[PDB]
Amino acid sequence: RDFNNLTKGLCTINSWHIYGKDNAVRIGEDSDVLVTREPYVSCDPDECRFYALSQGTTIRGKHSNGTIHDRSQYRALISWPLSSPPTVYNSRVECIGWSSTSCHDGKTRMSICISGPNNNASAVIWYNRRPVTEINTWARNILRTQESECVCHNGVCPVVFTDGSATGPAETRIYYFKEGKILKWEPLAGTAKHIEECSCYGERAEITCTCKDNWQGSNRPVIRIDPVAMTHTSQYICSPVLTDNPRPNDPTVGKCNDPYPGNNNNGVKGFSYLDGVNTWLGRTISIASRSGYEMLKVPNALTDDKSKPTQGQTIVLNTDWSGYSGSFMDYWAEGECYRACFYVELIRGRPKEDKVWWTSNSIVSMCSSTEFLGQWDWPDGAKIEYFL
Amino acid sequence: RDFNNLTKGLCTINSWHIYGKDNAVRIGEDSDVLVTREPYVSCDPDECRFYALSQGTTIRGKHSNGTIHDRSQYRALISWPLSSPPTVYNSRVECIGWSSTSCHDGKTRMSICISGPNNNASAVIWYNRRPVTEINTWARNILRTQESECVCHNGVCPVVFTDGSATGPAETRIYYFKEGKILKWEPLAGTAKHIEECSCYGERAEITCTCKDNWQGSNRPVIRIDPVAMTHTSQYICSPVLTDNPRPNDPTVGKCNDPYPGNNNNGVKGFSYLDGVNTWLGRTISIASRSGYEMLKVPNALTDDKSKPTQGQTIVLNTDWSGYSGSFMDYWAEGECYRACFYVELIRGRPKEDKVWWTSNSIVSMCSSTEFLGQWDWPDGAKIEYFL
Amino acid sequence: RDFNNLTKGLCTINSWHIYGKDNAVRIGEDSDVLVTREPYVSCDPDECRFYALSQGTTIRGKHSNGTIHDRSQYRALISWPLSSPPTVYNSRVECIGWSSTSCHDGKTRMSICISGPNNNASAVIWYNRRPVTEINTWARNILRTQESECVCHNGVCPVVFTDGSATGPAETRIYYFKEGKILKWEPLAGTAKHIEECSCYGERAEITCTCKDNWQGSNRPVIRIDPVAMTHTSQYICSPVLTDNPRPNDPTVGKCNDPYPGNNNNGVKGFSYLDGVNTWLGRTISIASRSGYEMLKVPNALTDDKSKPTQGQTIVLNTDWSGYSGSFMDYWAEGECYRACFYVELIRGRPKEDKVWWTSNSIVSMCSSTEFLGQWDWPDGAKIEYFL
Amino acid sequence: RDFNNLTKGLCTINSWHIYGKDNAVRIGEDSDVLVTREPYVSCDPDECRFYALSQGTTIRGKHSNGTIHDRSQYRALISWPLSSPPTVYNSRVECIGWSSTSCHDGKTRMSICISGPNNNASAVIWYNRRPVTEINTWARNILRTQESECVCHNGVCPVVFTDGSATGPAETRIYYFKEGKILKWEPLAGTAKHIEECSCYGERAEITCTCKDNWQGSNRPVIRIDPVAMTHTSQYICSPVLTDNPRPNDPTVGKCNDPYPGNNNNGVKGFSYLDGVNTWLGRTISIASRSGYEMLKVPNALTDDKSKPTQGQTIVLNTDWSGYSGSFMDYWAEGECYRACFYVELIRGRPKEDKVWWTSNSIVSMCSSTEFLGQWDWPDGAKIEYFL
Ligand SMILES: *[C@@H]1O[C@H](CO)[C@@H](O[C@@H]2O[C@H](CO)[C@@H](O[C@@H]3O[C@H](CO[C@H]4O[C@H](CO)[C@@H](O)[C@H](O)[C@@H]4O)[C@@H](O)[C@H](O[C@H]4O[C@H](CO)[C@@H](O)[C@H](O)[C@@H]4O[C@H]4O[C@H](CO)[C@@H](O)[C@H](O)[C@@H]4O[C@H]4O[C@H](CO)[C@@H](O)[C@H](O)[C@@H]4O)[C@@H]3O)[C@H](O)[C@H]2NC(C)=O)[C@H](O)[C@H]1NC(C)=O
Ligand SMILES: *[C@@H]1O[C@H](CO)[C@@H](O[C@@H]2O[C@H](CO)[C@@H](O[C@@H]3O[C@H](CO[C@H]4O[C@H](CO)[C@@H](O)[C@H](O)[C@@H]4O)[C@@H](O)[C@H](O[C@H]4O[C@H](CO)[C@@H](O)[C@H](O)[C@@H]4O[C@H]4O[C@H](CO)[C@@H](O)[C@H](O)[C@@H]4O[C@H]4O[C@H](CO)[C@@H](O)[C@H](O)[C@@H]4O)[C@@H]3O)[C@H](O)[C@H]2NC(C)=O)[C@H](O)[C@H]1NC(C)=O
Ligand SMILES: *[C@@H]1O[C@H](CO)[C@@H](O[C@@H]2O[C@H](CO)[C@@H](O[C@@H]3O[C@H](CO[C@H]4O[C@H](CO)[C@@H](O)[C@H](O)[C@@H]4O)[C@@H](O)[C@H](O[C@H]4O[C@H](CO)[C@@H](O)[C@H](O)[C@@H]4O[C@H]4O[C@H](CO)[C@@H](O)[C@H](O)[C@@H]4O[C@H]4O[C@H](CO)[C@@H](O)[C@H](O)[C@@H]4O)[C@@H]3O)[C@H](O)[C@H]2NC(C)=O)[C@H](O)[C@H]1NC(C)=O
Ligand SMILES: *[C@@H]1O[C@H](CO)[C@@H](O[C@@H]2O[C@H](CO)[C@@H](O[C@@H]3O[C@H](CO[C@H]4O[C@H](CO)[C@@H](O)[C@H](O)[C@@H]4O)[C@@H](O)[C@H](O[C@H]4O[C@H](CO)[C@@H](O)[C@H](O)[C@@H]4O[C@H]4O[C@H](CO)[C@@H](O)[C@H](O)[C@@H]4O[C@H]4O[C@H](CO)[C@@H](O)[C@H](O)[C@@H]4O)[C@@H]3O)[C@H](O)[C@H]2NC(C)=O)[C@H](O)[C@H]1NC(C)=O
Ligand SMILES: CC(=O)N[C@H]1[C@H]([C@H](O)[C@H](O)CO)O[C@@](O)(C(=O)O)C[C@@H]1O
Ligand SMILES: CC(=O)N[C@H]1[C@H]([C@H](O)[C@H](O)CO)O[C@@](O)(C(=O)O)C[C@@H]1O
Ligand SMILES: CC(=O)N[C@H]1[C@H]([C@H](O)[C@H](O)CO)O[C@@](O)(C(=O)O)C[C@@H]1O
Ligand SMILES: CC(=O)N[C@H]1[C@H]([C@H](O)[C@H](O)CO)O[C@@](O)(C(=O)O)C[C@@H]1O
Ligand SMILES: CC(=O)N[C@H]1[C@H]([C@H](O)[C@H](O)CO)O[C@@](O)(C(=O)O)C[C@@H]1O
Ligand SMILES: CC(=O)N[C@H]1[C@H]([C@H](O)[C@H](O)CO)O[C@@](O)(C(=O)O)C[C@@H]1O
Ligand SMILES: CC(=O)N[C@H]1[C@H]([C@H](O)[C@H](O)CO)O[C@@](O)(C(=O)O)C[C@@H]1O
Ligand SMILES: [Ca+2]
Ligand SMILES: [Ca+2]
Ligand SMILES: [Ca+2]
Ligand SMILES: [Ca+2]
Ligand SMILES: [Ca+2]
Repeated sequence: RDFNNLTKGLCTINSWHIYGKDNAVRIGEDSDVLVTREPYVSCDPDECRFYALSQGTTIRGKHSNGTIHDRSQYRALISWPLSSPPTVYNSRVECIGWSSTSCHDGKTRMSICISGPNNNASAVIWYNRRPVTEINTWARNILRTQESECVCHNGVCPVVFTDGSATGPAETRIYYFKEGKILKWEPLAGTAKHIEECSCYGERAEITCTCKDNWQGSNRPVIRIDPVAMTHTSQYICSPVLTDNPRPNDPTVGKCNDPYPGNNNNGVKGFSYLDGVNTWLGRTISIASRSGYEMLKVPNALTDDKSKPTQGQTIVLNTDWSGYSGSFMDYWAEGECYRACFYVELIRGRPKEDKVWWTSNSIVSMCSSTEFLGQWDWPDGAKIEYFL
Repeated sequence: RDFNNLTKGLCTINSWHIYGKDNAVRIGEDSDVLVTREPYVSCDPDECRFYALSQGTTIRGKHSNGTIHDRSQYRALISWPLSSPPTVYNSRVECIGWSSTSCHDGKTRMSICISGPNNNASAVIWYNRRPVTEINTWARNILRTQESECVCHNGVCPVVFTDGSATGPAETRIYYFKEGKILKWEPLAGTAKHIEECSCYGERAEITCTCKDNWQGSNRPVIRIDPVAMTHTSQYICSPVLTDNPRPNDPTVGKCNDPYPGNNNNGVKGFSYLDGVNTWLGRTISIASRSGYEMLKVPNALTDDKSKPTQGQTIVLNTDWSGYSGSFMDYWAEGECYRACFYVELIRGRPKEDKVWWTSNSIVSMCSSTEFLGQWDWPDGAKIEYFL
Repeated sequence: RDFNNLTKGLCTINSWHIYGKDNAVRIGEDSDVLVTREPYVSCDPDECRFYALSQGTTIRGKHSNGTIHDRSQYRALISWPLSSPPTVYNSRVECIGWSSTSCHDGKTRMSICISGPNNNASAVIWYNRRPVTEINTWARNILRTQESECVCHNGVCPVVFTDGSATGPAETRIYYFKEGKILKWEPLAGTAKHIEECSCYGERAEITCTCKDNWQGSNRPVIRIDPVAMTHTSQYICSPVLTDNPRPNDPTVGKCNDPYPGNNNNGVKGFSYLDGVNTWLGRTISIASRSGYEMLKVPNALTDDKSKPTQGQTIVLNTDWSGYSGSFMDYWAEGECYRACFYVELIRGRPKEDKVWWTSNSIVSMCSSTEFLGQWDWPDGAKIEYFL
Repeated sequence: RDFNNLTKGLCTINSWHIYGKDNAVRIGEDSDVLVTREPYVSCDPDECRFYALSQGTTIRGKHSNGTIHDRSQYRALISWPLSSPPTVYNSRVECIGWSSTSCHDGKTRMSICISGPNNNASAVIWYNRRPVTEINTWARNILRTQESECVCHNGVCPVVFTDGSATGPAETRIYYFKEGKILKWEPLAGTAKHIEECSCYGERAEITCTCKDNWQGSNRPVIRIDPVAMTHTSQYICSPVLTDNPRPNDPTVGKCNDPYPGNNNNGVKGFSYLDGVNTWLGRTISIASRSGYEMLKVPNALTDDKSKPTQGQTIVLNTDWSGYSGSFMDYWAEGECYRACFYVELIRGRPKEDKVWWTSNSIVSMCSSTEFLGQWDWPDGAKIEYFL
């Protein structure tokens, strides 16, 4: 109809209720489910759907051997109905590639997929299900993007890309698209020293992205964007409650403008909702691997370098595998506020469960409640032994 | 369009004709059919569909082992086209949980799913396919609901929940929702001593629910609701024709305001159509197990404590497995009256057929005819031996 | 929109072109295809679809054992997209039963399914996907109907039913339905001595049905209906070119008002287009079994007792299995005339191919061309050996 | 809405970006994917889809044995969502036959399928999903058509057919259809000596077809059509950069009006975009077999007999199997120009990979970019060993 505008503020998050779960690996043990990783959730004005990067093979299929690899000519961004598994028969390909983002602007959807060899990748920006714009690699070192939805405001949908090293400074750019066309792009500015896989959400005409500093930071970099002025800033979450993985143990004081040290060249896509006292951080329970998942209310995490938790909720037990996590919200829901939501990728297979030759995942996702709801833990649920 | 209003009375029930049957277990022996239980049927203004609680695995899948259990993080309310089986590819997830209800108000649908551990469950009420309201467990003992459709009148859709003991008094509440929002809730009132899994239908601005007294009653409790005044009453079906299971043999006089004794802490979801002489009771043929199924015309069953059958119809032979049963009607059908319908869950597998490690079911459903139609029996139809 | 009226005459049939073929048995050797028999084709104003009676099991499924039987509680009328196979995932159940008919009146569709034991069957007439009317068996001996589409004119859709003996006189009735409601019914009149499984088509406000005299006739009975006056007549195809099966060899003179003798208590559903010189007869090539299929132009077959062929077209070689055949036309096609179409059921399995324990079929269908097209033969195409 | 008119010129082709890829053979190793060959892509005003000729069997199905053969009664033109594989459950049959073409005129789609024995084939032209016209074989020797989309202008959609020898002069005709009806047909004129399987595209009210001279030419014949005057001409691509296969090595001077000699009675469907300096040629890398694939910018290829490459892009490595290739464009995309696109059939199985008894393929397709994008190679991706 008309372009959506971020006119609401976030609803108060007093807990998280269950939103969607596809049990993909369980069901896929005996049905035609595509192998995936790097999933997310994204809404249209009339429907919310699960997204991910297919590996172009079923889990039980012999071609599942080797799916631990991240980039191949057989991956594609696919979307499918909420809480269903990604099957060969119900999955809709948005675009071909090994890194992606997607978001609805209120009128139609924009999806971006990057493909190519490491030194010659290119992104093709689709809008209304047609290719419109293409962008060639600028640093010739794995052009890559969000792996979760972008956010739009009055037709302007900013997207964060990174090209260059994963273990040293790289070239991050913020592109501002409108109807699949480039209105403007900036180089990364601010104090964030390395940016990868940003998780974004918007409220009151401002887009907040919680990303990952793969190079040095165990605290997360944050990019805040003004989609009207088409400008941005960057810093790190000040809080001592560190949210990357692997990471060192929590200190008592964090860092606001530098990576918090202790772990180099590694990390996991994550997210956060930074809204003063209504601030919640997501993170794996384990400091060593993508194991477990919890949400922690850390008032003023973004700006208070001594902020510690005041409430929390376990999403996945530390005895269960987790993975990537990101933000999304239904901007077309009724009501006076935007209800914060997120998903957790539940990785199964390699490298942690190597008795199988594949790597895939399932999705669990929650949204906020103003009530103080009881908690449950939500594991993938599959028995690897069955696949043997 | 506009909210539906219960303006018609029930059609005269002179017999029951076949409405839908999915033959899920038969077909699922060699195709991707989800394991389910707790099914029901519910209509939208333009389509009627089968509903049930998936177990998050196919019947032939190895994860089917253990599906006798009622609550896990892998269940979800799914709906699928009428008389089709619940397949991985055609099933639509309404919400995640292990207990549910759902109904269309004329404009859009409201679905409710409860999930959680036993001592910390929570219900999330979805409307127009979006989460709108959440309710935390109030007795910390398996918050649970209908397991069949709710009914709406002018936007108001009452739902019956129970939290607390299954073998002693519990806390039953009647919530009145409008557009997924809580307008009001009452504690159970009346003479019913325990309420679980209510089967409801509406006619002439009144909603009648035939539930189950798991604690002591072999006769069924009945809750009648006025969705305008948003008030209700409760009592038991007076009739000596006892309809729970297991149950003692039929007496010659029943009980109107107390559970009819003889069987404690057990039962099965059931239903009835209470409409003076146009009254029909459904029940298993066996008094010991969920075996067989029949419909009995028992004039004035609700208010006559000596009422006995005047006509009847066998639905399932006593040599075939049955299970839960509930009411639904197509409130958007043409004509001057509402045609009473019901479904019977045909349970296969554990605990009765333990040569297999799973428990699932198929659905058979009928609606009333003003004709006096010949009868057939409708079994599940699957041979367990094939699954061995 | 508005009810369709049969205002056109038939197009000149100079040959038959290929219309649809699903290759169901071939494909079903390795995919989830439902076992069927008694198929047909029927159009809506915006789409034409394949129909048949499912057996409630896949072909490869173990429950396929025993599908040679005609009536069970596991059958249902299902429809699916043109030329696709009937799969568990794309098949839409119209109604539950073991004998059926269906037709679109221009506004919406009416489907009829009969179910029950032999001595207590009942038909339930659905309209706009809702049950509207029910008719109980009147002779208590396998109430049965067309097994192909009915035809409508100004909302009136006549249907032919038979109840009683298959090897002696029976009670055939012609029901005239409008919006699923019975406007009137007549007993069979005319000279036809036994009627079963009528194949109908309409043109210029008249409906012609070519049926089967199971009792004594090797020539086909024909019922012509006036859907305005709601009256009909009956006789046999006069032609010596006999079209039932099994049958005696062709004589030089046929019978207009009596069954042509030589074969008792047997036959196959068939059809014809009776339009003066533009008359075409369909029949198996074999006089002994449902083997092969051909179309023969027999000018004035209906009224000329010495009429013999003037042109012809082989549809299926005598070295391939055939089966039932019936008429349908797209009454919503563009142009000045109705293009005659028909389908042939290609039966595979029992009783002829008994190395397998099942019986199913595929569908091949053609429509007329005003050109004189070259011919091909269209077999099922499956190798039974693969199923062993 | 209104008939589409070719009012735009082609966009400048500076490179090719990835558009769609279905990975059909990989996925089909463990899922219900139909065996195909002769694929293409074609757009409607609201969606672009993959097309191909099914073999009427799954790849893993036993009936896949023998699919190396080109014509059988089990083939059909099927279409399915872009970048999905052709599965039994998501494939839509357009028409039955072993040679086809299809195109949307802006209002609705016209699809053509030819079926029959070699000496008696016939084409049936469908429009708006209904059969409208039929054309009988005129030379009684494998009536055949494009195997890629046709193009329309103001309701007029020209199609190129060939009937007669594959190794000597044949009878090629250009039919001009409007709403499935024949407006006019011409015999082939110009200097092309043999025409088969034309790949067409339209721009500025002119349709260009790059076909194949199976008899003698290693350079490609080109037919240019004026869909208003309904007239055409023909010649060969002048360029020494030969694009058929097998073929001799490239000379330094080509032929404009005669087949370039060196290879008789063989070839592969191919295409080109002839637009002055904005000219690009597609061809297999190997001169001996359907191996590899590349795009070469050959300015003025059509008219310059010494034209050689000025830029290029590898699509498939010479160490990977390729096959047919053809043109299509989204005539309903936004913007001021038509973006050239093409697909490459990636053949797997027989005759090159004979350890399996089947022959099928997957599809890879690209479209032009005005950017100079980095290149990747796009193989089928399946391991034949897995099918053993
Ligand atoms: C039914 O449902 C309800 C609703 O969910 C249940 O009630 C909930 O229960 C939760 C568990 O108790 C509770 O969550 C906790 O909240 C704490 C905050 O509240 C407390 O402190 C505040 C502030 O003073 C008080 O106001 C309040 O009254 C409480 O006393 C959090 O602090 C908890 O998180 C910390 O503990 C968990 C383990 O339990 C860690 O996994 C988590 O990471 C936190 O601790 C680590 O991090 C901090 C910060 O740096 C460190 O200080 C600390 O030592 C830990 O550090 C180590 O571990 C991390 C992680 O592995 C590692 O990285 C680091 O290096 C160190 O190794 C927790 O979130 C809910 O708030 C509460 N909800 C409500 C509404 O009440 C109820 O129990 C259920 N009922 C039943 C019957 O089961
Ligand atoms: C073709 O189709 C038609 C249409 O369906 C067929 O006709 C139908 O046939 C049905 C079977 O006969 C018939 O159903 C019965 O109706 C009885 C009522 O009618 C009779 O009584 C009235 C009232 O006086 C008369 O007016 C009327 O003329 C009849 O005489 C019911 O009473 C029957 O139900 C009871 O029996 C069945 C077993 O047959 C039990 O399963 C059922 O539970 C009922 O009996 C139990 O319950 C009562 C009440 O408390 C007890 O008194 C009794 O002893 C039984 O109790 C034991 O069993 C229960 C259940 O297991 C247990 O819990 C308890 O503790 C005890 O152990 C029955 O419903 C249809 O009405 C009739 N329909 C029509 C339209 O005519 C026709 O036959 C078919 N044709 C062919 C050729 O097959
Ligand atoms: C390319 O395509 C074209 C287009 O299809 C091909 O041309 C077609 O070829 C067809 C086969 O020749 C042909 O079909 C035949 O038409 C005959 C009628 O035409 C002839 O007679 C008329 C009338 O005098 C002449 O005007 C005309 O010029 C012809 O001479 C039919 O009579 C044929 O049917 C009979 O034969 C077939 C076997 O071939 C039987 O299966 C069929 O049942 C008919 O014969 C039985 O029935 C009659 C009637 O009672 C009996 O008299 C007769 O003895 C047979 O009876 C026995 O068999 C039956 C059936 O099993 C059994 O029940 C009975 O008891 C007995 O046992 C046939 O239909 C097309 O018309 C023709 N089309 C066109 C447009 O030309 C062309 O050849 C192809 N090209 C190539 C290169 O292949
Ligand atoms: C990241 O991405 C970018 C973007 O893609 C990469 O850059 C691209 O790199 C491509 C490969 O180098 C390049 O493609 C080539 O373009 C050549 C034309 O450019 C050159 O010449 C022009 C004209 O003078 C100059 O202006 C320009 O500066 C260049 O110098 C083509 O000529 C190339 O094609 C020929 O070679 C390939 C093998 O490499 C053959 O397969 C192809 O068929 C061509 O050669 C055959 O055909 C010709 C013509 O008849 C014969 O003369 C020749 O001998 C060959 O003939 C034999 O082989 C054929 C085929 O098998 C057979 O039939 C015949 O009988 C003989 O046996 C080639 O197309 C892109 O243009 C370039 N793109 C851009 C934008 O720069 C970049 O490298 C990537 N980065 C990294 C780090 O990898
Ligand atoms: C799913 C799981 O087993 N997680 C466990 C992980 C992994 O075993 C290792 O991190 C793999 O290296 O290790 C822990 O010690 C941890 O990190 O807290 C315990 C946790 O329960
Ligand atoms: C929420 C829940 O667990 N419901 C379960 C109920 C309760 O156990 C009883 O109502 C006792 O409260 O009964 C079942 O076990 C049963 O009888 O088949 C199935 C059902 O899933
Ligand atoms: C499907 C079935 O076999 N049902 C039978 C059941 C079960 O065997 C037991 O109730 C299981 O405990 O038992 C009966 O004695 C009964 O209750 O009337 C007979 C009935 O035919
Ligand atoms: C209702 C019914 O059973 N119809 C069956 C009829 C009747 O048996 C005959 O018409 C005798 O009346 O014929 C079949 O057996 C047959 O010949 O293939 C199939 C069909 O299903
Ligand atoms: C498919 C097939 O094999 N059909 C053959 C049939 C059957 O073998 C028997 O009729 C079965 O009884 O028999 C014929 O003699 C015939 O009737 O004309 C030859 C025909 O080719
Ligand atoms: C109608 C038809 O059979 N077309 C076939 C053509 C013809 O054989 C050649 O064009 C010679 O005319 O070529 C193929 O065999 C091929 O080369 O892969 C495939 C295709 O199906
Ligand atoms: C996929 C593949 O293996 N292609 C190879 C082909 C085939 O082996 C033969 O052409 C089959 O005859 O042969 C080459 O010599 C060539 O033609 O350039 C090398 C190329 O790498
Ligand atoms: Ca399978
Ligand atoms: Ca890091
Ligand atoms: Ca009880
Ligand atoms: Ca007969
Ligand atoms: Ca050639």
